[PDB]
Amino acid sequence: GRIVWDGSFNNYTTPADFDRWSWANQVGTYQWYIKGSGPTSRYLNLDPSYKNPAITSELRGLKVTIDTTATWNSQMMRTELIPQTNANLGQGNLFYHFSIKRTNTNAPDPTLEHQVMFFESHFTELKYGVGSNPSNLGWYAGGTERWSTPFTADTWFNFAYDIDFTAKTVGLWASTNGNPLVKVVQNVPANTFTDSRDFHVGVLRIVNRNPPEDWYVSGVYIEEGPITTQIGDGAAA
Repeated sequence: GRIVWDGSFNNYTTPADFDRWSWANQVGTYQWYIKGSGPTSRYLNLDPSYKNPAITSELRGLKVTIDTTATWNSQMMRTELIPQTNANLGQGNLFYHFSIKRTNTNAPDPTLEHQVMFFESHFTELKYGVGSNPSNLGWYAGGTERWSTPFTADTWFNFAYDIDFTAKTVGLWASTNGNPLVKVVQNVPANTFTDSRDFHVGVLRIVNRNPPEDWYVSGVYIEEGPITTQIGDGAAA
């Protein structure tokens, strides 16, 4: 359905593009303040190879990097953007889309806990490096893992959070690469409150140390229903 907020990176061509935003000048589509003291290019980079190639409407993807200097409100490793919008991202039934992957370079550490693509309250999020299968990418809702999959290098993992803000439930749509989203977890109860500036597009890791981690993110947006299941122009399916 209609796109409520568009996290396309098409207008974000270099790291400095994220620096245009400030609390006094809330331009563009992303808030950029949850970060270390380093230059933005230490944490956020943009490139055509950083996207899910099946997402044909996008020129590039985002490499999110955490290192030992990525420290904002604590020693935890954090590199996170937040949607910038005047819209209500927390009423009705909305679908929070994104695609994520890792490579073999600066591979996330499966021995350490990560929270990724999370709301402030963690009512839904992805984690890595935790639980029974720490090398799995798990999706959580209401504090409980509902789904997980081996976090295979170079595989593009497509997701949508199917959030019913009225009934206060969240389900999960998922697929890989160019395949269309299928609903893999039916909606489960959670405290779905969002203030519409508290969804964290990025990565938190609790334990701080070298070496760095790269996560890749593309095709980020939030739409009304009915869900768009097709990835890109559908050609890679």
